[PDB]
Amino acid sequence: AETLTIATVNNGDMIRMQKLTDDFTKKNPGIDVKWVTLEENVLRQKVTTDVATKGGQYDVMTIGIYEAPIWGKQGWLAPLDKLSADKDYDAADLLPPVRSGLTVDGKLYAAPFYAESSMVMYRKDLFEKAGLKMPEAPTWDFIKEAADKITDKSKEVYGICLRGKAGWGENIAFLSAMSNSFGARWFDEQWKPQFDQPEWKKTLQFYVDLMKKNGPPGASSNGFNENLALFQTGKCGMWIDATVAASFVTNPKESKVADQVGFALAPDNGLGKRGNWLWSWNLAIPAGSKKVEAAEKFIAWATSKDYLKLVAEKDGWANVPPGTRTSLYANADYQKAAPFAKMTLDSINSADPKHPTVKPVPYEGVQYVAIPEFQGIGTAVGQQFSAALAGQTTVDQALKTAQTLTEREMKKAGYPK
Ligand SMILES: OC[C@@H](O)[C@@H](O)[C@H](O)[C@H](O)CO
Repeated sequence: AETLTIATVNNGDMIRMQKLTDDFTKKNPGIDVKWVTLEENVLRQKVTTDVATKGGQYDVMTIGIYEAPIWGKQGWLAPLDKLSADKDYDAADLLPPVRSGLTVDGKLYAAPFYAESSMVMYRKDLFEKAGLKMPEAPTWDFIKEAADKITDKSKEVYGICLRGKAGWGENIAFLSAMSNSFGARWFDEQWKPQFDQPEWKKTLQFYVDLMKKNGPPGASSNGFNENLALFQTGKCGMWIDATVAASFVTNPKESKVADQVGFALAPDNGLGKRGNWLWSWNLAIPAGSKKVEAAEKFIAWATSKDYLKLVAEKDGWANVPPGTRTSLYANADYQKAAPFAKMTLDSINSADPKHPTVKPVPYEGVQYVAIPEFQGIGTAVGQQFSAALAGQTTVDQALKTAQTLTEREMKKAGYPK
């Protein structure tokens, strides 16, 4: 009777959902589902276009915690009021930092499919061999020291892998969060960019030096999913990235290293911010959809306690989508299955998008800046920083250009207001 076209990202938990929709259609027999599966940079571009232009291409959209409140405030998204009121759905069980990030003027504009922070994943075996112990709360100087000791570029072992692929939510997510730990900020309180200041220089130079010495070849091509593969296939001593990866790297069905993974907090520099981030991937409906009832039903199915149970039954408790529900972290079976759960939740809770930086800022967001202009600005700055990583431009030149383009775009948009 109704068919939903759903735009989503090519991440593992979504690929897994695509295999489980018979459960949805069995429970909702008039409703079928088809997919448009895209890399995250491209998803963002296509969904933004669709939603802004009322393109009608996607009935359900996979969107981030960045987009949800912006688009929600603008009137571009249908409110998920039926979900918010539904007893079995139990929206109160959604983690508060996550639910609150998706809510505007008392209405929920997207439902979280999974959420995450960031942390260090490392190879226990390679640490033991190098004579190293990972502190629970490492510094960046320790990470640098460790990476230098583990690299064995002859045996295709890189001491560290980090995001290098250009994109507002790819390399820029990682670098922005890392910069906070170095005492940087994107903007001062007058919305002047800060790429010409010492803390961004320190961050970017630290990153480029680290990656040139100890990272994989062509890292400027590696996003989240390429790094996940490098880590899983045993090529990476340490990877500092999304907590969602923890289940994937410890699944022996897809990870050679599954029994050798350790976890520690995002690294810092003793400045008072660690820079662990807060992200969620969410499902949303365009305002003015003529398929709201069916779309609501799908979103409720995918983001319910029952969906977690469905995945647990099929693939094991460790492999459910993380970070969305108090009841998941309270579940003894999940805790037994997922040794990374406590640190994941602790990190989701400690992430501080309200106060991301050492110096006060006019924006919110750890790894992004919560303004509508960020997609375009972050994309352009991501291209500069990827070029610096690749040795195509100097670190200093990349920062000069980032400063100039950001000034240009912000003045064009009218800041400060
Ligand atoms: O969930 C893993 C990634 O899709 C996610 O970390 C995104 O890169 C996001 O942009 C991080 O803020």
